Amino acid sequence: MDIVLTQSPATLSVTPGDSVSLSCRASQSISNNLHWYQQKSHESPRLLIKYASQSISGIPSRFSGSGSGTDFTLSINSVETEDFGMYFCQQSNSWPYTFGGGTKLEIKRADAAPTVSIFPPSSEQLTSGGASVVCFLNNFYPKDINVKWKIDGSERQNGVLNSWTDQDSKDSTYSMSSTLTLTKDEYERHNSYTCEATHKTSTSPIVKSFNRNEC
Amino acid sequence: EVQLQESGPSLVKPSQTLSLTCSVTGDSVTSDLWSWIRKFPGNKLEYMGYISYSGSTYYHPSLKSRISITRDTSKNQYYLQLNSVTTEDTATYYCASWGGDVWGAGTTVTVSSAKTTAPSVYPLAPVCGDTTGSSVTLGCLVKGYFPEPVTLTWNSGSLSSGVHTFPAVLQSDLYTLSSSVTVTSSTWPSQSITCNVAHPASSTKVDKKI
Amino acid sequence: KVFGRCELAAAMKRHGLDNYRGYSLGNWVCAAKFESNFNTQATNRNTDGSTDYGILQINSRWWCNDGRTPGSRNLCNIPCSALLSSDITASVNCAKKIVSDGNGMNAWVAWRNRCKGTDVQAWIRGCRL
Repeated sequence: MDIVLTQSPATLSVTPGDSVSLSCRASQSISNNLHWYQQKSHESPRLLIKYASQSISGIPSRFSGSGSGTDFTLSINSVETEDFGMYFCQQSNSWPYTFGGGTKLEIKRADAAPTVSIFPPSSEQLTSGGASVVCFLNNFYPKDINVKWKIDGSERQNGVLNSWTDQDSKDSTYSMSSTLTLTKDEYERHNSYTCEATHKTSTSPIVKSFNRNEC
Repeated sequence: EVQLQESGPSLVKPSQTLSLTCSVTGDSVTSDLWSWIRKFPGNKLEYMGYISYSGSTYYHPSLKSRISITRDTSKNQYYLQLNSVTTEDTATYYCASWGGDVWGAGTTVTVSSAKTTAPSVYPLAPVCGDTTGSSVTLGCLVKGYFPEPVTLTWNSGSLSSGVHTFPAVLQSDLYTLSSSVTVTSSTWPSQSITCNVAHPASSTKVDKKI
Repeated sequence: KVFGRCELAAAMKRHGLDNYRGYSLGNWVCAAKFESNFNTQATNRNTDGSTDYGILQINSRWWCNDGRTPGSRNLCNIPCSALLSSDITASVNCAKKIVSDGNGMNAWVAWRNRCKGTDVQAWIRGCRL
C-alpha cells in the first residue's frame, strides 16, 4: 500500500510578518524521511527542509522543520512577501515516493465584494449557431465564492465552465470568469439568464441578469 | 554548477508514446541519481521514477508497465518514455536530481487528438449597449482554439490597466479563454476599444472592436 | 567517537534508518559493527587511491570527496571529512543514498557476508529504544 501524505490546511492566508505552521501527516510511520518543498507560481519546486528537520545551506533561516514518524510540521518564522505559494511534503522512506496534496500560503487582506458583470452571446457567435453567456466576478476577497446560473428561474449546471486567476499581484484580490455555453436554439428557447454570486461580503447574493424579451 | 533542462514534443496523441529529454550541464549524468516528476492539474505531484548512477531504475507501480527511464553517458542526458498515453497523462513534467537539490524549468506535455484550430473571437458588451455606474467593463471571448497559447491585448496594448485575462479551460477538446477590461463610462463608447487576439500555431491574429 | 551498540541503535533509529526502504534497524547496526566497530573516525586506504570513511566505511572513489582520490565521483556530494564526525547525520544521509541504488545494502560486502540473510534483529534485541 502506497503511503499517503495528508497536508492541512489545504489553504492558509496570512499577513507578512506573521508566523505559520504547516502540517503533513503520513498514513504510515516514515521516521524522518519526510522532505519539504516550496513552489511559487510559474516556478519549479525548491527543496527547503530534508529529513524532517535538516537545514539546507542556502535556505533562509526562517524556515524550519520538525516531527517524526507520522506527524510533521513546517514552520516559517515570520512569513515574508516572497514566501507565498504552494508547500508540499514528500516521503522517501518507501518506494514509490509520494507527495502530499499541498498547502497554499496566500496573502491576507481586507475582504472585498466582487464586481459582477454579465454578457449575452454576441451576434457573431449566434450566427455560428452557438450561444455563450459570460459572467465576470472581479477583484474580490477572500477567494471562497459560489456562482449559480439560473435560466427562467431554474438553476442550471450543465454547460458551465469556470476559470480563476491567481491571487492578484496588484491588490491581492481574486477574480473569476464563469461561462454558460448553449446552442443557439437552446438559448433562443428561454428568456431570463441570471448569474448569482454568493460571497462572504454579503448575506444576500449579488444578482446580474438580462432578458432576451428586450434589447 | 549543475543545471537541468527538459525538452521534447509538447503534444502527444492518445495511445502514442510521450518522450522527453533532460540535459545535464555543469556535471556528469553519471554523477548522481536522476528522476522524473510530473504535476497534474490541481497541484497533484507524482514521482514517476528514477535512474541511478549505475543505470538501474525504479518505476512507480501505477506506471510500471508503460514507463522506461534511460540515459546516454556520452551526451550527458537521460530520458523518459511513457507508452499508451491518454488525456490523463497531460501534465507538467520535470526532471530533477534524486536529492531534489536541482530541478529543470519543467515542460508541459499535452495528450490530445485535436488538430490545430484557430480561435473564434467574440466581443462582450453590456446588454442593450447601456452603461450604468461611472465605469463599464467589456470583454472578449476566445473560443475553440488548439493548441495553446493565444496572446490577447486591448487596443494593440494601448489599453493595459483594469484588465483581467483568465486561464484557458478545455471545452470539447478545444481551449476557451476570456478577458475583461474595465474603463470609466466617459471612456466608452466615446473611444473605440478593440480586442486583439493572436494564435501563432494557426498563423492567425484578429481584431474585434467592442 | 566510538558508539555503544544500543547508543548507536537509538541514533540510527532517530536518523530514520529503521525500515528505510525495507531494511530493519538491525541491518544497519550489524553493518556498522562489522565495518568499523561503531567507530566514526575509522578509515581505510585501498589499493587504488581511494579511502573508506566513517562508521559505515564509505569509499572516496564514488561517494565522497577528499580532494585527493583519482576518478572520484562524489555521488553523495559531501566532503569525506563529514563522514568522520561524531554526528552521524552525514554518514546516514549518504548511506540512504547508496542503498537507494538497485543493489541496496549489497553495496557493503561485510553486510552480505556477516549480516545478509541472518537474524539481524538480534543486534537491537535487548536495547531499550
